[PDB]
Amino acid sequence: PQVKLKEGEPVDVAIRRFKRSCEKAGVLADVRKREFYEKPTQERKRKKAAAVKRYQKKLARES
Amino acid sequence: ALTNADRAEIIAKFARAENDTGSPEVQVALLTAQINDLQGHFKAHKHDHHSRRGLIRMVNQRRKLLDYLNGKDHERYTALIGALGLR
Amino acid sequence: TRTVSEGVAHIHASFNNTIVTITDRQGNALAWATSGGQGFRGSRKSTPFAAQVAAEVAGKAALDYGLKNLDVLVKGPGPGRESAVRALGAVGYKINSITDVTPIPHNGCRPPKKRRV
Amino acid sequence: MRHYEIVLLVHPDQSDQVVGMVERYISQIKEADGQIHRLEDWGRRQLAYPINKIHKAHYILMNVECGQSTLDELEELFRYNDAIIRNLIIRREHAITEESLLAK
Amino acid sequence: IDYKDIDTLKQYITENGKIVPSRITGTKARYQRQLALAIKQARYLSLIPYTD
RNA sequence: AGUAUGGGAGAGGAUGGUAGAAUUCCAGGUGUAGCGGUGAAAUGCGUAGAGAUCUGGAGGAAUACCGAUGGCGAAGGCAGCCAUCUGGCCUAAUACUGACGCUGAGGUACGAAAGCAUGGGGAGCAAACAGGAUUAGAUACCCUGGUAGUCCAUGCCGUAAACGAUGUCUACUAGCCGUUGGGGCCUUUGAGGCUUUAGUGGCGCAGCUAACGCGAUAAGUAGACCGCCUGGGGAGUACGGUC
Ligand SMILES: [Mg+2]
Ligand SMILES: [Mg+2]
Ligand SMILES: [Mg+2]
Ligand SMILES: [Mg+2]
Ligand SMILES: [Mg+2]
Ligand SMILES: [Mg+2]
Ligand SMILES: [Mg+2]
Ligand SMILES: [Mg+2]
Ligand SMILES: [Mg+2]
Ligand SMILES: [Mg+2]
Ligand SMILES: [Mg+2]
Ligand SMILES: [Mg+2]
Repeated sequence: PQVKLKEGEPVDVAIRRFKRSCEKAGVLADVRKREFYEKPTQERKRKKAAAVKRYQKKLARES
Repeated sequence: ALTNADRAEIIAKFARAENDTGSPEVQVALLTAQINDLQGHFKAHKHDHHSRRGLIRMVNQRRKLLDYLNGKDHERYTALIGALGLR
Repeated sequence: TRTVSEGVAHIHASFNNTIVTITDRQGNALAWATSGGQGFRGSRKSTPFAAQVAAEVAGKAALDYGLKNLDVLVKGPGPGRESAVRALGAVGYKINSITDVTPIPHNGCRPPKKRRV
Repeated sequence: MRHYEIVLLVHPDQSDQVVGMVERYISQIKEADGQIHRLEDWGRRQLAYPINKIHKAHYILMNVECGQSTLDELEELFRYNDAIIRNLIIRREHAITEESLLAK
Repeated sequence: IDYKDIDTLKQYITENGKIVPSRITGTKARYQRQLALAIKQARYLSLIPYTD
């Protein structure tokens, strides 16, 4: 955040910069997650799947 | 709590040979010292179930060592139990 | 009556609705408007077009007090975050900065249950 | 006995008292026996966030070799004192005595 | 890694004030654990901010 | 198999304290209309003035980022920071006792969540329950409220797809690639490369298997002790007994 505007900065470029800053921050993902409750078993399963996928990606890259 | 000094005193008192640390008597004396020490803590914290397993392990080890000593030598076992007032 | 040199814009963006509030620094609200306030009764309340229209109508009222420099705080995940800022730029206000203010709990209260449908 | 590190914040208004404050505390430790290894005055500093509607505070660091009862007394005195705003007690193995960063 | 050396700690905080994962920095796990502990202590001592 | 002496890692356990983020409620300042929610609506909340915004308080519960085929624990399971009490594990070298061991019928200890007894607490969520919807019907799915419960202290209960669907202990049998905690060696421009241990993962020869697959963390080759099964229902139910 805190995207200050230059003297001649067009509004569109500032909007794009704010979009990029928000995307880098990742706040939207947390806000989406907070909507509903994830039970411990479901989150453990999701993390296991994510780890397996990451390891597969690393092995594919190394090849 | 028991410091290195107390342990050294116990070992010296029950040592049989010079530099002896592994004889049954020394091990039983050290275990008895620790078991007696832990009584105050377990009186203070009665729901610490995780450390009572270690306490029970010490008790079982003492029982095994005493049974071994009795089988090896009866007089030594009697003297050890008399000194420690165990049973 | 009051003359305010600089102002702040608040965007309560939601899936259902988008609310625009205009305030002056140190607090106090000068004017406000929402999608449902000017038509858009129903699902259109969520459309970004309603968001930009609401922002424009709010800005038009805000001009009455007299101000030329604005700051934007976007607080919500709803569609209309870009629409409101575009409208505020179009109406002629100078935006000093645009920031995000959406809250985040550090494991606070339990969120509601998931919707099975 | 045990080596502790104590970093404590005090209010600017009572700043003139700090010179006395530390002194008395040291005396109490020296009453039992103790040892005072480090004592650094970082000075007034702006806070990263307002503590009790206060934007600046004076930080002071101490390193001691004290007993349990003295530590408890120090904790109680810190808590009941109104001048100081928040303290931190960290047990340290061995004593560190050298020019500490952020000294000046 | 101690709470005192605020500069090194700042060399790993993010603009929002969050800790950066080891995957980006490339640091060792033990170093990361002490790094996070020092950040939390300094954050408690109002030397670095909790958030932005 | 065990003991003494130096070090190291860790959400292991018990007690107390304390920090920041957020939700709800309360009081106040600006301000005037709606807000909220759904696929769409409606119930509901609001001109004794809501929603939005700012300030100051109350209370309960849980610890974003770090966070990871990561860590610790016998299993159940353990996540902010600080102190006290305390269990186990890894690692180096010496010095000790000298088979002191393994398993284990009965027995005994601990044991998720739900539920029970007494006394507290109650933010959020939420069985039952009351309304609004959809439908042919709606005892549900969806929406608005909401009680027990979820939290604490002292006890009881002893059950889970309590799962790796794989009892414990011991010796041996190609290799390759990761990662966590240590030991040793070789370079150096201060971080890398090799080995050795104890964990934790992905492939894979021989061997085994009905097949799928397992494969030094065996479901391979052997030994010691225990538990269990004998077609599908009836039934983990009837009678007796213990709790
Ligand atoms: Mg056994
Ligand atoms: Mg049995
Ligand atoms: Mg019981
Ligand atoms: Mg409901
Ligand atoms: Mg308790
Ligand atoms: Mg069963
Ligand atoms: Mg389980
Ligand atoms: Mg399983
Ligand atoms: Mg089974
Ligand atoms: Mg086998
Ligand atoms: Mg039959
Ligand atoms: Mg029965």
